Amino acid sequence: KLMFKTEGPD
Amino acid sequence: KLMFKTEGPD
Amino acid sequence: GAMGSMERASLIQKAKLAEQAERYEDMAAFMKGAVEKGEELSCEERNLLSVAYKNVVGGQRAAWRVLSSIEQKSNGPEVREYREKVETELQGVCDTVLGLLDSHLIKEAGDAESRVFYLKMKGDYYRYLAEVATGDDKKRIIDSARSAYQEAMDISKKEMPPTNPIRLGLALNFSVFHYEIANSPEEAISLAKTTFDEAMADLHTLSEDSYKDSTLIMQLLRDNLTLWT
Amino acid sequence: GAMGSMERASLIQKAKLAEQAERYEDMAAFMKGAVEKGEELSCEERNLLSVAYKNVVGGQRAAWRVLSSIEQKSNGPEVREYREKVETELQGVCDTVLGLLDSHLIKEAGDAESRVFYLKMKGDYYRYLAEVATGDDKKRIIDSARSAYQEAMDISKKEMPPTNPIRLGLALNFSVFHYEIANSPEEAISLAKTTFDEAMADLHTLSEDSYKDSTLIMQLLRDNLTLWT
Ligand SMILES: N=C(N)c1cc(-c2ccccc2)c(CC2CCNCC2)s1
Ligand SMILES: N=C(N)c1cc(-c2ccccc2)c(CC2CCNCC2)s1
Ligand SMILES: [Cl-]
Ligand SMILES: [Cl-]
Ligand SMILES: [Mg+2]
Ligand SMILES: [Mg+2]
Repeated sequence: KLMFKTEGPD
Repeated sequence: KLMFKTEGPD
Repeated sequence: GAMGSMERASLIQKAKLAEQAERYEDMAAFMKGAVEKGEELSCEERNLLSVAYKNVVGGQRAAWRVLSSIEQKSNGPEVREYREKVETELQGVCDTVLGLLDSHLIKEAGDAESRVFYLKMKGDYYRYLAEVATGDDKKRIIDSARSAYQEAMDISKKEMPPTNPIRLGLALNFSVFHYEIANSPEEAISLAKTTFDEAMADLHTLSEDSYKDSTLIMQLLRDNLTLWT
Repeated sequence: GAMGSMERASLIQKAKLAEQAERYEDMAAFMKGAVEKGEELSCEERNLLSVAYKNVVGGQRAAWRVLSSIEQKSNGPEVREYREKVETELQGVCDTVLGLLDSHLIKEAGDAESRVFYLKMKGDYYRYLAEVATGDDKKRIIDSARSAYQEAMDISKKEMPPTNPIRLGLALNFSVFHYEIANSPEEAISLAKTTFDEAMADLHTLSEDSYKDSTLIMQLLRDNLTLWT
């Protein structure tokens, strides 16, 4: 899955 | 800690 | 709970240790315990809470996606059983976090910086539920996220400058919600551009250190816009 | 245990899924369940068991070392309490694995490839206990590891060619035991050189695919020798 940038860590 | 190579995954 | 007998400050100390050890389940357990002492959290304490659970739910989400993809490809019961097991654990964590926000972090948060932070978290953890929802509550889950995010946005716009990192991280997250959960990609793009441009115009007011914090999140907005346009 | 009601083959299927999802605690739980069905394991099944627990105990060891170092630096109770918590979990996992080997994997392993694999694991999990032992059983733990490793070595030398990856991984591990646990660095170096040189001289007998498996472990021996000499 192409995951978009969201706040904080992965 | 300097860890030496041991078999299998980390 | 299990952390009832340990001192609030000792729980916070140990959350910090756990973070350094990359023991994110322990981190989350300790911060849950801290929350349940019933006192409001400081800025640093809010961050520790969020980082812990973010790390926990991150492992679950990644594992879910691996399993879900294998399941999609296969279309006996094991693949679905195991995907259901991981999903139920993920749902459990989200439920736990939502539980903490409702009992009683949000209702005691009056400051913009606390309130917006918690409502963003609410939107985020409903968003995580939405990513794995296929049932007759899917729509309500989505609306819970939307509602949490929007209340946060309204407060952030009235009460924080356009470069405020909390406001910026909220807008980033709400834009991805729009793009990916609400199937509103034009809204996503519009929010991300507006947010970036208003931040840009306010940077001149910041110290070098505030400048670095703001631009880091602004770059995340830019990264998504590049993918989207 | 909790896996009692699930089919052996379903447990193996799900261990493989867990591995792909990087869910190593689930992986280990499933393979424990498979072991407790009471049948011997295939080569692939042995590998799944080892990889699972190796991944689990790897996170614990890394976390232990972070905490232990902080504890060493500090010299209230929280640092030691939390290091003790992680240590006790680590000890629990090692104990669980040793439990499986004793009940009853080792006693039913007759083939060199199975027997040596399990006895190496025994030496490894006592070695993990040794890394965190400070008490009056430290010496016995160390001797348990030494004893397991040596029985494995004797079998491997009589029953396997010098390039056998199992034999090679045993010698690597036993050499690090010598260097680091037994405080025998000359023995470590001697074993690693002898092992490397005998493997080197046997490579000509191998297929391209066996060649790659052997040389990969040989390079690990080389890496340690470079650090040690
Ligand atoms: N333990 C953690 N991961 C974090 C702790 C804190 C924090 C530390 C002191 C006061 C308030 C907050 C974080 C916020 C960042 C934001 C960017 N600049 C400085 C720190 S994150
Ligand atoms: N699930 C895993 N991580 C593993 C599975 C197996 C295995 C797969 C088939 C038959 C026997 C063993 C491993 C051994 C390696 C050794 C190097 N070459 C091939 C595989 S590892
Ligand atoms: Cl399952
Ligand atoms: Cl503790
Ligand atoms: Mg358009
Ligand atoms: Mg010498």
